[PDB]
Amino acid sequence: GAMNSSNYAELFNNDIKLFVDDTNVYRVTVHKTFEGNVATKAINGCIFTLNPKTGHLFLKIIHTSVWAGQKRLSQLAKWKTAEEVSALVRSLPKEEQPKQIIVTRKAMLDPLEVHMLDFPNIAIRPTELRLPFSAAMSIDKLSDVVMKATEPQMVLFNIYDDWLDRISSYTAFSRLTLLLRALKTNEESAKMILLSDPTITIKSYHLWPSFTDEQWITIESQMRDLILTEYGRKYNV
Amino acid sequence: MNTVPFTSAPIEVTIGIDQYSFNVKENQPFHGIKDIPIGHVHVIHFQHADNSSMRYGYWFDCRMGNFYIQYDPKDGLYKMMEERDGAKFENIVHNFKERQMMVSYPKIDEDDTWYNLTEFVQMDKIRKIVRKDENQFSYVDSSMTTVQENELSDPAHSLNYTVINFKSREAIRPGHEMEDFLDKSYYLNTVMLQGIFKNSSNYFGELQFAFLNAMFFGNYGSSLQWHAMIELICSSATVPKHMLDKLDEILYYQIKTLPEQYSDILLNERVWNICLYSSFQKNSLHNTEKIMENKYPELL
Ligand SMILES: O=C(O)[C@H]1CS[C@H](c2cccnc2)N1
Repeated sequence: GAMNSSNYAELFNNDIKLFVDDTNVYRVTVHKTFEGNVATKAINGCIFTLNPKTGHLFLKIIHTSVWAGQKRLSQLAKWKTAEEVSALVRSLPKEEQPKQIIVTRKAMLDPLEVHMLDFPNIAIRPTELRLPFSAAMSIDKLSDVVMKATEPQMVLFNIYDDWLDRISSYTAFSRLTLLLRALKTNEESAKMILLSDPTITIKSYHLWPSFTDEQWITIESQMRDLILTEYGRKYNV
Repeated sequence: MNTVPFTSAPIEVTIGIDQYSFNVKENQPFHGIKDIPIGHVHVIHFQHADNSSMRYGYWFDCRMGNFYIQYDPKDGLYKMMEERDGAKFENIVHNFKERQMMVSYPKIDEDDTWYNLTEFVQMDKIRKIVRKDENQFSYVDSSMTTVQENELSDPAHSLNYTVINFKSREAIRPGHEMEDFLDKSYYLNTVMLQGIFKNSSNYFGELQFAFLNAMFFGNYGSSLQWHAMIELICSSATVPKHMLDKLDEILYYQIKTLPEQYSDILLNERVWNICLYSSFQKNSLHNTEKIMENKYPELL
């Protein structure tokens, strides 16, 4: 596929593509029953469908009712993801339909290919990058809307806020994946980095704080430090 | 009994007739094959000694005409032709000197293998897969692609097998994507059996033809077809009971006949492991599983 070795800039060209991450579709807590057994309880999840050029996030909330009465939920979850992604593509005008859909896990390929048979010219392929999209639910405003849903719901966000007014999609995506990787690696410290200045807030319609350009440079440095520090702690380097 | 006369054997060749094969040396006195049983189909196949590239051959039914082989020095192959003059053919074939220069079809009476391998194969259906209506016999070779392969380059020289594609609209009902992908019963029963093949005999006939083309010619598209048609049955939760029982017998005789040294190239490990050990019908293939395990354990 490649999508690396100086050929990953194409990600941000004018062919419409979507990343699909299913890691948060089927989510459960694990507890102990009365007799002593251990039981899962499902909690609401989401499909993370992202246009990396525009920052447009199609967050399909997966309400726990989806699972009721169903067997083999981890399998069903991939097929539920594919049904919803297919439904999304069909809902879009032709000029907004993706030319490529990049799934973050290879297990999504067959379910998506099968649901997308009506769109033979849409390429479906596995990502070559390790992407931290599983940490999407560490973004408070995303987690809040997922956990409050009482029914299936689609919520639209721009995961880049207003950054494209000032930086390129390539740069925005790098910032996004750095933030998410930090949230994945040390969520509580990454959140404190983002909240260190009480005078810098998150606009009602944004997900991230309103940092100036120089403040983003500092924040990014702190996130890189957080990630490297955790690497050292984990591998005793 | 019927006879397949050869005008001569100008080039050294390995000749197969049904499941048997023998060598002929260059310019050897050879005039063909005698003592062939009727009733079935047959296949005569060739692989030249000085160039084992291109195996090739002809499927034919002795009931449809008097057929003979003549080497064509322009095209460089043994060609099947039909003799319209039954009197000259009867005269060539009853000729005592002529049968001294032929080999006998060496059928052992106990052996029912060829019927077991070709039971459902019929010339009329072969001539729909191999399209050449001017001849009553059908040419196949090692290089010929299938129409399905071509859709992923000479349409006249293709194997027009029934397209089987698990990830296609034909196989998958809208609204039943997961169901139909995980359980191919719709695709097998409604699309293929009811819709295309009309009955399990025609289905098995193409399955058997594909296997034999894969084994006799090393034809890769035929191997793909054979495996696909097996996998479609095994991956269906709902299959008539006679079909599974009969499938076990069909596959058993195919695996039994397969050259032991041809296992790395004629058997797809993924498909066989799925059918025998993971599929809905894993337990419906008792005899096939037993011969596979005791003959090709390396593959499983
Ligand atoms: O004309 C024919 O029908 C064919 C059939 S077989 C044959 C033939 C010719 C010369 C030597 N042996 C056999 N001639």
